[PDB]
Amino acid sequence: KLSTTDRVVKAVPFPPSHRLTAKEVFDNDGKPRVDILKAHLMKEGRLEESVALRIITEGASILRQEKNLLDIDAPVTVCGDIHGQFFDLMKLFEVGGSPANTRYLFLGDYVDRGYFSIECVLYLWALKILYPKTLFLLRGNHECRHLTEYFTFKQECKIKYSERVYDACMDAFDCLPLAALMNQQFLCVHGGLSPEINTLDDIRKLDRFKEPPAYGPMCDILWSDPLEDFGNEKTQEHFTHNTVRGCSYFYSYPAVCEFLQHNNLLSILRAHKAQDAGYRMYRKSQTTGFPSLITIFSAPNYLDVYNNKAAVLKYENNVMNIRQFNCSPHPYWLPNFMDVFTWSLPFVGEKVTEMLVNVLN
Amino acid sequence: MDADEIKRLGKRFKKLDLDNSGSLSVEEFMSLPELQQNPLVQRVIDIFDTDGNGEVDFKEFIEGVSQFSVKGDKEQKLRFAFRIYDMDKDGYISNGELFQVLKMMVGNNLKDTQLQQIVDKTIINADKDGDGRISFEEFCAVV
Amino acid sequence: NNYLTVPAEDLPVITIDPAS
Ligand SMILES: [Ca+2]
Ligand SMILES: [Ca+2]
Ligand SMILES: [Ca+2]
Ligand SMILES: [Ca+2]
Ligand SMILES: [Fe+3]
Ligand SMILES: [Zn+2]
Repeated sequence: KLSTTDRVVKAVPFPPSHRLTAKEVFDNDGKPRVDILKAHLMKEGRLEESVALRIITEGASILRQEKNLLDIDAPVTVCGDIHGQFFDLMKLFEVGGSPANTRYLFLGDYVDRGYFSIECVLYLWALKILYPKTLFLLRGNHECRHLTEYFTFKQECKIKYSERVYDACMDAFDCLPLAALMNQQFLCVHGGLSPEINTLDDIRKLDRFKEPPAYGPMCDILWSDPLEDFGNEKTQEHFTHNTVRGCSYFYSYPAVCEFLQHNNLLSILRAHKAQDAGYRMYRKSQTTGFPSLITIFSAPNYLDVYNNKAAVLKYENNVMNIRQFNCSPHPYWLPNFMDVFTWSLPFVGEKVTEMLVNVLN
Repeated sequence: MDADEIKRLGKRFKKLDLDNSGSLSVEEFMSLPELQQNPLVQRVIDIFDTDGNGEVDFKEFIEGVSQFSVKGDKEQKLRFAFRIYDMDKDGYISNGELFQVLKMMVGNNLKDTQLQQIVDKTIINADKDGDGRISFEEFCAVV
Repeated sequence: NNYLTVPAEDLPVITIDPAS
Protein backbone atom coordinates (compact mmCIF):
# COMPACT_ATOMS: atom_id res chain seq x y z
CA LYS A 1 0.00 0.00 0.00
CA LEU A 2 1.19 3.50 0.88
CA SER A 3 4.94 3.62 1.48
CA THR A 4 6.02 4.13 5.10
CA THR A 5 9.29 5.84 4.09
CA ASP A 6 8.59 7.83 0.92
CA ARG A 7 6.65 11.07 1.21
CA VAL A 8 2.89 10.70 0.75
CA VAL A 9 2.01 14.12 -0.73
CA LYS A 10 4.75 14.19 -3.35
CA ALA A 11 3.23 17.35 -4.86
CA VAL A 12 4.72 19.24 -1.89
CA PRO A 13 8.42 19.92 -2.55
CA PHE A 14 10.73 18.80 0.23
CA PRO A 15 12.45 21.90 1.65
CA PRO A 16 16.21 22.21 1.07
CA SER A 17 18.45 21.40 4.02
CA HIS A 18 21.56 23.16 2.68
CA ARG A 19 22.47 26.54 4.14
CA LEU A 20 23.72 29.09 1.62
CA THR A 21 27.31 30.30 2.06
CA ALA A 22 28.79 33.77 1.63
CA LYS A 23 30.10 32.94 -1.85
CA GLU A 24 26.57 31.92 -2.88
CA VAL A 25 24.80 34.99 -1.43
CA PHE A 26 27.20 37.84 -2.32
CA ASP A 27 28.64 38.25 -5.81
CA ASN A 28 32.15 39.26 -6.87
CA ASP A 29 31.49 42.91 -5.97
CA GLY A 30 30.00 42.07 -2.56
CA LYS A 31 26.45 42.87 -3.65
CA PRO A 32 23.73 40.47 -2.46
CA ARG A 33 22.26 38.05 -5.00
CA VAL A 34 18.61 38.83 -4.36
CA ASP A 35 17.45 36.45 -7.10
CA ILE A 36 19.27 33.53 -5.45
CA LEU A 37 18.03 34.65 -2.04
CA LYS A 38 14.40 35.06 -3.16
CA ALA A 39 14.23 31.61 -4.77
CA HIS A 40 15.90 29.94 -1.78
CA LEU A 41 13.77 31.70 0.86
CA MET A 42 10.55 30.90 -1.01
CA LYS A 43 11.45 27.20 -0.61
CA GLU A 44 11.87 27.79 3.16
CA GLY A 45 15.63 27.60 2.70
CA ARG A 46 18.02 28.91 5.32
CA LEU A 47 21.38 30.66 5.25
CA GLU A 48 24.49 29.90 7.24
CA GLU A 49 24.45 31.85 10.49
CA SER A 50 27.50 33.92 9.50
CA VAL A 51 25.81 34.86 6.20
CA ALA A 52 22.55 35.83 7.90
CA LEU A 53 24.56 37.91 10.37
CA ARG A 54 26.40 39.59 7.50
CA ILE A 55 23.16 40.64 5.79
CA ILE A 56 21.74 42.02 9.05
CA THR A 57 24.90 43.92 10.05
CA GLU A 58 25.63 45.27 6.55
CA GLY A 59 22.04 46.46 6.22
CA ALA A 60 22.22 47.98 9.70
CA SER A 61 25.37 49.87 8.68
CA ILE A 62 23.53 51.49 5.76
CA LEU A 63 20.56 52.34 7.98
CA ARG A 64 22.92 53.66 10.66
CA GLN A 65 24.12 56.45 8.35
CA GLU A 66 20.58 57.64 7.50
CA LYS A 67 18.81 60.53 9.19
CA ASN A 68 15.82 60.27 11.52
CA LEU A 69 13.67 62.05 8.91
CA LEU A 70 14.38 60.73 5.42
CA ASP A 71 14.04 62.94 2.34
CA ILE A 72 12.46 60.80 -0.39
CA ASP A 73 11.44 62.26 -3.74
CA ALA A 74 8.59 61.02 -5.89
CA PRO A 75 7.92 58.63 -7.55
CA VAL A 76 7.80 56.10 -4.68
CA THR A 77 5.69 53.08 -3.69
CA VAL A 78 4.68 53.39 -0.02
CA CYS A 79 3.92 50.17 1.85
CA GLY A 80 2.26 49.36 5.17
CA ASP A 81 2.62 46.48 7.61
CA ILE A 82 4.12 43.19 6.42
CA HIS A 83 4.08 41.28 9.75
CA GLY A 84 6.16 38.32 8.57
CA GLN A 85 3.98 37.36 5.58
CA PHE A 86 6.96 36.74 3.32
CA PHE A 87 4.91 35.15 0.55
CA ASP A 88 2.60 38.15 0.43
CA LEU A 89 5.71 40.35 0.29
CA MET A 90 6.68 38.57 -2.94
CA LYS A 91 3.26 39.50 -4.30
CA LEU A 92 3.74 43.10 -3.12
CA PHE A 93 6.84 43.64 -5.27
CA GLU A 94 5.02 42.07 -8.22
CA VAL A 95 2.19 44.59 -7.72
CA GLY A 96 4.30 47.65 -6.94
CA GLY A 97 7.18 46.90 -9.30
CA SER A 98 10.64 45.37 -9.05
CA PRO A 99 13.07 47.24 -6.73
CA ALA A 100 15.53 47.19 -9.66
CA ASN A 101 13.44 49.94 -11.27
CA THR A 102 11.04 51.11 -8.52
CA ARG A 103 11.59 53.27 -5.44
CA TYR A 104 10.05 51.91 -2.22
CA LEU A 105 9.23 53.16 1.27
CA PHE A 106 8.18 50.73 4.02
CA LEU A 107 6.44 52.10 7.11
CA GLY A 108 7.54 49.37 9.54
CA ASP A 109 6.17 46.25 11.23
CA TYR A 110 8.11 43.60 9.33
CA VAL A 111 8.03 40.97 12.10
CA ASP A 112 5.64 39.17 14.50
CA ARG A 113 2.18 37.67 13.76
CA GLY A 114 3.36 35.95 10.58
CA TYR A 115 5.70 32.98 10.87
CA PHE A 116 8.17 34.07 8.16
CA SER A 117 9.43 37.18 9.93
CA ILE A 118 13.15 36.38 9.65
CA GLU A 119 12.73 35.77 5.91
CA CYS A 120 11.15 39.22 5.57
CA VAL A 121 14.04 40.82 7.46
CA LEU A 122 16.79 39.05 5.52
CA TYR A 123 15.28 39.83 2.12
CA LEU A 124 14.43 43.47 2.86
CA TRP A 125 17.86 44.04 4.41
CA ALA A 126 19.52 42.49 1.36
CA LEU A 127 17.48 44.78 -0.90
CA LYS A 128 18.53 47.70 1.30
CA ILE A 129 22.18 46.72 0.77
CA LEU A 130 21.59 46.40 -2.98
CA TYR A 131 19.48 49.58 -3.36
CA PRO A 132 20.59 51.87 -0.52
CA LYS A 133 19.27 55.09 -2.10
CA THR A 134 16.03 53.83 -3.71
CA LEU A 135 14.57 51.43 -1.10
CA PHE A 136 13.80 52.81 2.35
CA LEU A 137 12.78 51.16 5.62
CA LEU A 138 11.13 52.92 8.56
CA ARG A 139 10.79 51.58 12.08
CA GLY A 140 7.50 50.20 13.37
CA ASN A 141 6.37 49.49 16.90
CA HIS A 142 7.19 45.78 16.44
CA GLU A 143 10.86 46.38 15.54
CA CYS A 144 11.89 46.32 19.19
CA ARG A 145 12.83 43.92 21.98
CA HIS A 146 9.68 44.52 24.04
CA LEU A 147 7.29 43.12 21.41
CA THR A 148 9.41 40.48 19.64
CA GLU A 149 9.94 38.73 22.98
CA TYR A 150 6.20 38.86 23.73
CA PHE A 151 5.26 37.59 20.26
CA THR A 152 6.90 34.93 18.11
CA PHE A 153 9.84 36.66 16.42
CA LYS A 154 12.38 35.67 19.07
CA GLN A 155 11.08 32.09 19.08
CA GLU A 156 11.17 32.07 15.27
CA CYS A 157 14.83 33.13 15.29
CA LYS A 158 15.76 30.43 17.80
CA ILE A 159 14.04 27.72 15.73
CA LYS A 160 15.35 28.71 12.29
CA TYR A 161 18.68 30.28 13.30
CA SER A 162 19.91 31.33 16.75
CA GLU A 163 19.38 33.91 19.47
CA ARG A 164 22.53 35.60 18.17
CA VAL A 165 20.65 36.25 14.92
CA TYR A 166 17.76 37.65 16.95
CA ASP A 167 20.17 39.86 18.92
CA ALA A 168 21.69 41.16 15.68
CA CYS A 169 18.17 42.04 14.48
CA MET A 170 17.46 44.07 17.62
CA ASP A 171 20.61 46.17 17.18
CA ALA A 172 19.76 46.60 13.49
CA PHE A 173 16.20 47.67 14.33
CA ASP A 174 17.67 50.45 16.50
CA CYS A 175 19.20 52.00 13.36
CA LEU A 176 15.86 52.21 11.52
CA PRO A 177 14.84 55.78 10.62
CA LEU A 178 11.70 57.04 12.33
CA ALA A 179 10.01 59.01 9.55
CA ALA A 180 10.18 60.23 5.98
CA LEU A 181 9.42 63.54 4.28
CA MET A 182 8.11 62.36 0.92
CA ASN A 183 8.20 64.79 -2.03
CA GLN A 184 8.03 67.79 0.34
CA GLN A 185 4.31 67.03 0.82
CA PHE A 186 3.75 63.99 3.05
CA LEU A 187 4.99 63.07 6.50
CA CYS A 188 5.34 59.28 6.51
CA VAL A 189 5.47 57.51 9.89
CA HIS A 190 4.28 54.22 11.32
CA GLY A 191 1.88 55.35 14.05
CA GLY A 192 1.22 59.07 13.83
CA LEU A 193 1.58 62.38 15.65
CA SER A 194 2.93 63.21 19.10
CA PRO A 195 1.98 65.89 21.65
CA GLU A 196 5.74 66.55 21.93
CA ILE A 197 6.20 66.91 18.14
CA ASN A 198 4.99 70.08 16.41
CA THR A 199 7.62 70.63 13.69
CA LEU A 200 9.75 68.46 11.45
CA ASP A 201 12.78 69.64 13.44
CA ASP A 202 11.29 67.99 16.54
CA ILE A 203 11.80 64.70 14.70
CA ARG A 204 15.34 65.56 13.60
CA LYS A 205 16.64 66.29 17.11
CA LEU A 206 15.52 62.87 18.38
CA ASP A 207 17.89 60.10 19.47
CA ARG A 208 16.60 56.98 17.74
CA PHE A 209 19.46 54.48 18.28
CA LYS A 210 17.82 52.87 21.30
CA GLU A 211 14.96 50.64 22.35
CA PRO A 212 11.71 52.64 22.06
CA PRO A 213 10.85 54.13 25.47
CA ALA A 214 7.48 53.61 27.12
CA TYR A 215 6.61 57.29 26.62
CA GLY A 216 7.87 60.28 24.70
CA PRO A 217 7.82 61.43 21.09
CA MET A 218 9.67 58.35 19.78
CA CYS A 219 7.08 56.07 21.37
CA ASP A 220 4.27 58.21 19.92
CA ILE A 221 5.67 58.09 16.37
CA LEU A 222 5.56 54.29 16.52
CA TRP A 223 2.37 53.72 18.55
CA SER A 224 -0.14 56.55 18.16
CA ASP A 225 -3.50 56.13 16.40
CA PRO A 226 -6.22 58.45 15.14
CA LEU A 227 -9.33 58.77 17.26
CA GLU A 228 -11.94 56.11 16.58
CA ASP A 229 -14.26 59.04 15.76
CA PHE A 230 -11.68 60.80 13.58
CA GLY A 231 -13.40 63.55 11.61
CA ASN A 232 -16.61 63.33 13.66
CA GLU A 233 -14.85 65.37 16.32
CA LYS A 234 -16.74 65.62 19.59
CA THR A 235 -13.57 65.14 21.69
CA GLN A 236 -11.96 68.58 21.56
CA GLU A 237 -8.69 67.27 23.05
CA HIS A 238 -5.83 66.93 20.59
CA PHE A 239 -4.21 63.99 22.41
CA THR A 240 -5.94 61.49 24.70
CA HIS A 241 -4.70 58.22 26.18
CA ASN A 242 -4.67 55.37 23.67
CA THR A 243 -6.78 52.70 25.37
CA VAL A 244 -6.28 50.22 22.51
CA ARG A 245 -2.46 50.14 22.51
CA GLY A 246 -1.96 50.67 26.25
CA CYS A 247 0.46 53.56 25.62
CA SER A 248 0.91 56.71 23.52
CA TYR A 249 -2.17 58.70 22.48
CA PHE A 250 -5.07 59.12 20.12
CA TYR A 251 -4.78 62.18 17.89
CA SER A 252 -7.79 64.11 16.62
CA TYR A 253 -8.68 65.62 13.26
CA PRO A 254 -7.90 69.19 14.47
CA ALA A 255 -4.51 67.99 15.72
CA VAL A 256 -3.59 66.59 12.29
CA CYS A 257 -4.85 69.63 10.36
CA GLU A 258 -2.99 72.06 12.63
CA PHE A 259 0.24 70.09 12.20
CA LEU A 260 -0.19 69.91 8.42
CA GLN A 261 -0.77 73.66 8.19
CA HIS A 262 2.01 74.54 10.64
CA ASN A 263 4.49 72.48 8.58
CA ASN A 264 3.01 73.15 5.10
CA LEU A 265 2.30 69.43 4.68
CA LEU A 266 -0.37 67.94 2.42
CA SER A 267 -1.12 64.75 4.38
CA ILE A 268 0.23 62.20 6.84
CA LEU A 269 0.86 58.68 5.53
CA ARG A 270 0.90 55.97 8.19
CA ALA A 271 0.09 52.33 8.86
CA HIS A 272 -0.17 50.47 12.19
CA LYS A 273 -3.85 49.53 11.71
CA ALA A 274 -5.35 46.59 9.83
CA GLN A 275 -7.87 47.61 7.17
CA ASP A 276 -10.41 45.53 5.25
CA ALA A 277 -9.45 47.12 1.91
CA GLY A 278 -5.80 47.57 2.88
CA TYR A 279 -6.23 51.36 3.03
CA ARG A 280 -8.35 54.09 4.58
CA MET A 281 -8.83 57.70 3.48
CA TYR A 282 -9.64 59.96 6.42
CA ARG A 283 -11.64 63.20 6.41
CA LYS A 284 -10.34 65.85 4.03
CA SER A 285 -8.60 68.87 5.49
CA GLN A 286 -10.64 72.04 5.04
CA THR A 287 -7.38 73.91 4.40
CA THR A 288 -6.06 71.54 1.72
CA GLY A 289 -9.06 69.73 0.29
CA PHE A 290 -6.93 66.57 0.64
CA PRO A 291 -7.38 63.68 3.11
CA SER A 292 -5.60 64.74 6.27
CA LEU A 293 -4.64 61.17 7.13
CA ILE A 294 -4.08 57.97 5.14
CA THR A 295 -3.61 54.49 6.60
CA ILE A 296 -1.95 51.82 4.46
CA PHE A 297 -1.80 48.12 5.36
CA SER A 298 0.12 45.63 3.21
CA ALA A 299 -0.56 42.33 5.05
CA PRO A 300 -3.44 40.55 3.27
CA ASN A 301 -5.59 38.04 5.16
CA TYR A 302 -3.99 39.22 8.39
CA LEU A 303 -3.28 36.35 10.81
CA ASP A 304 -4.85 34.02 8.19
CA VAL A 305 -8.36 34.91 9.46
CA TYR A 306 -9.10 38.56 8.69
CA ASN A 307 -9.66 37.87 4.95
CA ASN A 308 -8.73 41.52 4.35
CA LYS A 309 -7.22 43.03 1.24
CA ALA A 310 -3.77 44.59 1.22
CA ALA A 311 -2.65 47.69 -0.64
CA VAL A 312 0.40 49.77 -1.49
CA LEU A 313 0.47 53.44 -2.42
CA LYS A 314 2.15 54.33 -5.72
CA TYR A 315 2.74 58.10 -5.86
CA GLU A 316 3.84 59.11 -9.35
CA ASN A 317 3.09 61.95 -11.78
CA ASN A 318 0.94 63.75 -9.17
CA VAL A 319 -1.31 60.67 -8.91
CA MET A 320 -2.01 58.83 -5.65
CA ASN A 321 -2.61 55.35 -7.09
CA ILE A 322 -3.86 52.74 -4.61
CA ARG A 323 -3.02 49.18 -5.69
CA GLN A 324 -4.83 46.37 -3.87
CA PHE A 325 -3.87 42.70 -3.91
CA ASN A 326 -5.11 39.42 -2.43
CA CYS A 327 -3.32 36.95 -0.17
CA SER A 328 -1.07 34.19 -1.51
CA PRO A 329 -0.53 30.59 -0.33
CA HIS A 330 2.27 29.94 2.15
CA PRO A 331 3.67 26.81 3.83
CA TYR A 332 1.94 25.75 7.03
CA TRP A 333 3.35 26.12 10.54
CA LEU A 334 1.66 24.87 13.68
CA PRO A 335 0.99 27.67 16.20
CA ASN A 336 4.15 28.85 17.98
CA PHE A 337 6.35 26.66 15.75
CA MET A 338 5.22 23.51 17.55
CA ASP A 339 6.41 20.21 16.11
CA VAL A 340 4.03 17.36 15.30
CA PHE A 341 5.31 15.08 18.09
CA THR A 342 4.69 17.66 20.83
CA TRP A 343 1.37 18.43 19.13
CA SER A 344 0.07 14.86 18.79
CA LEU A 345 1.61 13.10 21.80
CA PRO A 346 -1.09 14.20 24.32
CA PHE A 347 -3.71 12.94 21.87
CA VAL A 348 -1.78 9.67 21.41
CA GLY A 349 -1.50 8.90 25.12
CA GLU A 350 -5.16 9.83 25.59
CA LYS A 351 -6.64 7.58 22.90
CA VAL A 352 -4.41 4.59 23.68
CA THR A 353 -5.44 4.90 27.34
CA GLU A 354 -9.14 5.02 26.41
CA MET A 355 -8.78 1.90 24.25
CA LEU A 356 -6.99 -0.06 26.97
CA VAL A 357 -9.65 0.92 29.53
CA ASN A 358 -12.54 -0.12 27.27
CA VAL A 359 -10.86 -3.38 26.21
CA LEU A 360 -10.12 -4.47 29.79
CA ASN A 361 -13.41 -3.04 31.16
CA MET B 1 2.55 -10.27 36.34
CA ASP B 2 0.03 -10.76 39.14
CA ALA B 3 -1.87 -14.06 39.14
CA ASP B 4 -5.18 -12.33 39.87
CA GLU B 5 -4.60 -10.08 36.87
CA ILE B 6 -3.70 -13.09 34.69
CA LYS B 7 -7.05 -14.75 35.39
CA ARG B 8 -9.04 -11.56 34.78
CA LEU B 9 -7.37 -10.94 31.41
CA GLY B 10 -8.13 -14.50 30.33
CA LYS B 11 -11.83 -13.95 30.97
CA ARG B 12 -11.81 -10.66 29.04
CA PHE B 13 -9.85 -12.31 26.22
CA LYS B 14 -12.61 -14.93 25.84
CA LYS B 15 -15.37 -12.31 25.63
CA LEU B 16 -13.41 -10.50 22.91
CA ASP B 17 -12.71 -13.75 20.99
CA LEU B 18 -16.17 -13.87 19.45
CA ASP B 19 -15.51 -16.77 17.06
CA ASN B 20 -13.57 -18.71 19.75
CA SER B 21 -10.45 -18.89 17.56
CA GLY B 22 -7.90 -18.25 20.31
CA SER B 23 -6.83 -14.99 18.64
CA LEU B 24 -8.32 -11.50 18.42
CA SER B 25 -8.90 -10.15 14.92
CA VAL B 26 -9.31 -6.48 14.02
CA GLU B 27 -13.05 -6.96 13.46
CA GLU B 28 -13.39 -8.38 16.98
CA PHE B 29 -11.69 -5.31 18.45
CA MET B 30 -14.05 -3.09 16.43
CA SER B 31 -17.02 -4.87 18.04
CA LEU B 32 -16.51 -2.72 21.14
CA PRO B 33 -18.47 0.52 20.58
CA GLU B 34 -15.86 2.78 22.20
CA LEU B 35 -13.17 1.51 19.80
CA GLN B 36 -15.24 2.16 16.65
CA GLN B 37 -14.46 5.90 16.72
CA ASN B 38 -10.98 5.69 18.30
CA PRO B 39 -8.56 6.44 15.44
CA LEU B 40 -5.60 4.71 17.15
CA VAL B 41 -7.17 1.24 17.46
CA GLN B 42 -5.50 -0.17 14.34
CA ARG B 43 -2.11 1.15 15.50
CA VAL B 44 -2.34 -0.48 18.94
CA ILE B 45 -3.47 -3.77 17.35
CA ASP B 46 -0.45 -3.79 15.03
CA ILE B 47 1.85 -3.05 17.98
CA PHE B 48 0.48 -5.99 19.98
CA ASP B 49 0.73 -8.26 16.91
CA THR B 50 4.41 -9.00 17.45
CA ASP B 51 4.45 -11.98 15.05
CA GLY B 52 2.59 -10.25 12.21
CA ASN B 53 -0.29 -12.65 11.54
CA GLY B 54 -2.82 -9.80 11.72
CA GLU B 55 -4.36 -11.10 14.97
CA VAL B 56 -3.61 -10.86 18.70
CA ASP B 57 -3.17 -14.14 20.57
CA PHE B 58 -3.29 -14.34 24.35
CA LYS B 59 0.51 -14.26 24.66
CA GLU B 60 0.58 -11.00 22.70
CA PHE B 61 -2.44 -9.79 24.67
CA ILE B 62 -0.65 -10.27 28.00
CA GLU B 63 2.62 -8.69 26.88
CA GLY B 64 0.67 -5.81 25.34
CA VAL B 65 -1.08 -4.90 28.60
CA SER B 66 2.13 -5.60 30.56
CA GLN B 67 3.71 -2.51 28.98
CA PHE B 68 0.82 -0.39 30.34
CA SER B 69 1.59 -1.44 33.92
CA VAL B 70 2.09 1.22 36.58
CA LYS B 71 5.56 -0.27 37.20
CA GLY B 72 6.77 1.18 33.88
CA ASP B 73 8.79 4.38 33.99
CA LYS B 74 8.38 7.31 31.59
CA GLU B 75 10.63 5.54 29.08
CA GLN B 76 8.14 2.67 28.81
CA LYS B 77 5.39 5.18 28.01
CA LEU B 78 7.58 6.90 25.40
CA ARG B 79 8.68 3.64 23.76
CA PHE B 80 5.06 2.59 23.23
CA ALA B 81 4.19 6.04 21.85
CA PHE B 82 7.21 5.78 19.55
CA ARG B 83 5.86 2.53 18.09
CA ILE B 84 2.56 4.29 17.33
CA TYR B 85 4.40 6.36 14.71
CA ASP B 86 6.85 3.64 13.60
CA MET B 87 4.44 1.63 11.44
CA ASP B 88 7.05 -0.60 9.77
CA LYS B 89 8.70 -1.35 13.15
CA ASP B 90 12.26 -0.66 11.97
CA GLY B 91 13.17 1.46 15.00
CA TYR B 92 12.81 4.80 13.20
CA ILE B 93 10.02 7.22 12.31
CA SER B 94 10.12 7.92 8.57
CA ASN B 95 8.27 10.59 6.60
CA GLY B 96 5.49 8.49 5.05
CA GLU B 97 4.45 6.65 8.20
CA LEU B 98 4.56 9.80 10.35
CA PHE B 99 2.19 11.46 7.87
CA GLN B 100 -0.07 8.39 7.76
CA VAL B 101 -0.31 8.04 11.55
CA LEU B 102 -0.93 11.78 11.94
CA LYS B 103 -3.52 11.65 9.15
CA MET B 104 -5.42 8.97 11.07
CA MET B 105 -5.52 11.23 14.13
CA VAL B 106 -6.29 14.56 12.45
CA GLY B 107 -8.70 13.32 9.77
CA ASN B 108 -10.09 16.38 8.00
CA ASN B 109 -8.74 18.91 10.52
CA LEU B 110 -5.78 19.52 8.18
CA LYS B 111 -5.47 19.39 4.41
CA ASP B 112 -2.91 16.98 2.99
CA THR B 113 -0.60 19.81 1.88
CA GLN B 114 -0.53 21.42 5.33
CA LEU B 115 0.14 18.12 7.11
CA GLN B 116 2.94 17.15 4.72
CA GLN B 117 4.62 20.51 5.34
CA ILE B 118 4.73 20.25 9.12
CA VAL B 119 5.78 16.59 8.87
CA ASP B 120 8.71 17.74 6.72
CA LYS B 121 9.62 20.50 9.19
CA THR B 122 9.59 18.14 12.17
CA ILE B 123 11.84 15.60 10.45
CA ILE B 124 14.31 18.33 9.43
CA ASN B 125 14.39 19.98 12.86
CA ALA B 126 14.65 16.68 14.77
CA ASP B 127 16.99 14.54 12.65
CA LYS B 128 20.41 15.10 14.24
CA ASP B 129 22.45 12.46 12.38
CA GLY B 130 21.27 13.07 8.80
CA ASP B 131 19.71 9.64 8.17
CA GLY B 132 16.43 11.33 7.18
CA ARG B 133 14.44 9.47 9.85
CA ILE B 134 13.68 9.98 13.55
CA SER B 135 15.20 7.50 15.97
CA PHE B 136 13.96 6.99 19.52
CA GLU B 137 16.86 9.03 20.93
CA GLU B 138 15.99 11.90 18.58
CA PHE B 139 12.35 11.33 19.55
CA CYS B 140 13.18 11.74 23.25
CA ALA B 141 15.06 15.02 22.80
CA VAL B 142 11.96 16.53 21.18
CA VAL B 143 9.44 15.22 23.72
CA ASN C 1 -12.73 14.17 21.07
CA ASN C 2 -12.45 11.66 18.23
CA TYR C 3 -9.83 13.60 16.22
CA LEU C 4 -6.71 15.61 16.96
CA THR C 5 -7.35 19.33 16.44
CA VAL C 6 -5.12 22.33 15.79
CA PRO C 7 -4.36 24.34 18.96
CA ALA C 8 -5.68 27.87 19.36
CA GLU C 9 0.71 72.45 -8.97
CA ASP C 10 -2.81 71.03 -8.64
CA LEU C 11 -3.97 68.59 -5.98
CA PRO C 12 -3.06 64.92 -6.62
CA VAL C 13 -5.82 62.65 -7.89
CA ILE C 14 -6.44 59.48 -5.87
CA THR C 15 -7.09 56.37 -7.98
CA ILE C 16 -7.78 52.69 -7.27
CA ASP C 17 -6.61 49.50 -8.95
CA PRO C 18 -8.62 46.69 -7.31
CA ALA C 19 -7.03 43.34 -6.54
CA SER C 20 -5.84 40.93 -9.25
CA1 LIG D 1 -11.09 -14.59 17.06
CA1 LIG E 1 -0.25 -12.16 16.44
CA1 LIG F 1 10.06 3.29 10.47
CA1 LIG G 1 17.95 10.33 12.60
FE1 LIG H 1 2.18 48.64 14.22
ZN1 LIG I 1 1.46 46.37 12.74
